[PDB]
Amino acid sequence: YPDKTIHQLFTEQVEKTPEHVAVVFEDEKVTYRELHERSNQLARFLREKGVKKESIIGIMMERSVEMIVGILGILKAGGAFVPIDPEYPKERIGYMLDSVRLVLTQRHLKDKFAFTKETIVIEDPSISHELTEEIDYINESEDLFYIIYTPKGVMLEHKNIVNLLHFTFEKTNINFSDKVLQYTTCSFDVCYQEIFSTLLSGGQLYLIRKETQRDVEQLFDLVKRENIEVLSFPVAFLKFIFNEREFINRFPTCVKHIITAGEQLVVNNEFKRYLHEHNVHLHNHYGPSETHVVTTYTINPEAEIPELPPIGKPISNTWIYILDQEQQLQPQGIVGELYISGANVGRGYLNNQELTAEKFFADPFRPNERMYRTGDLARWLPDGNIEFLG
Repeated sequence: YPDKTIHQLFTEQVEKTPEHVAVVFEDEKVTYRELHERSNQLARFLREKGVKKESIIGIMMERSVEMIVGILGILKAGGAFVPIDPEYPKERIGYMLDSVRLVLTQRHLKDKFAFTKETIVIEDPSISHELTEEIDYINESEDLFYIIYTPKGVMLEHKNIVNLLHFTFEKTNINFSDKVLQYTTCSFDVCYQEIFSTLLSGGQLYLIRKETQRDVEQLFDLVKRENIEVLSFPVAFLKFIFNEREFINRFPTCVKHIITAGEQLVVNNEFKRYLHEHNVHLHNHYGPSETHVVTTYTINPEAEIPELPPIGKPISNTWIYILDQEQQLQPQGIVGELYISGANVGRGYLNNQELTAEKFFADPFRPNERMYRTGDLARWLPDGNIEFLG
């Protein structure tokens, strides 16, 4: 996998497809050059305001093209971002401003919260006066990418997310270069899997308003008009869809790939019928915020479809151990605790490494590697797939 940062790889994609549409938001359609230049201006502004290597920058925006520019600008300037839901209670916000240099937000959210930290608005007209030319990137692969809160601030490096994305490009044929729906809320780690696997493969990232994301009828229809062929929904969403006859009827049928994560996936007969009927590839993904997605399982729609599909096998440069309470390996079929090692393992919990010492270990079998203890229970299947239980 490339020893590159997310913004470095994004820049190389702008070189390949500068005039291709990168982001679609209702009326607004933004090209890769537009997205690159606008985030370049913000990155210059952010560095002018003190953003340096590995600076922790809070970002709180609604679903918008401005959010995409903000994330890219924060990474280009050299820092890591902390996603904050604008719908969260303003005491819950204060938790996330822990050790944050400044807050990048929008006009109305600068009003709503009156932060206890330095605040930059994306609509600031000073930003648009900065140079749209490229900049010198200052980050290495192991630099922090974001800090996501679950409340503990989970730290993930550029290396971890790049490895998952590189496996997605090299070892799967999900057409991320086509139109992809950005469904997941910005406070979840899957949201950035949707955003950057599309942006780093030349595809069209389709953003939606908060109300469209909550309107199932409006959502399925937008996929139909725009022919969005890659969909990403939580497991609970798919269970909700295929328990209602009304929604099964309206579910888009010419989608090429559906990616899902969350609790154990349950595929009832109508869901099984849907996948077989329309040749839709359902991908089961697993991973905690500390390591992101590390195992995948793609349901073959032409074979028999398991009603409880496994979470699959480790992605490249990732090793999975099912250990006992003494961290000894369990034989196939014996329930144990999931441990994750390899390139995806993050840096730990922000400003709390007593908890990090409890959850992050050295790999006893691969001494160079970092190991993370998930607390989830699983079984090795005889075919090498992992059965996720809890």
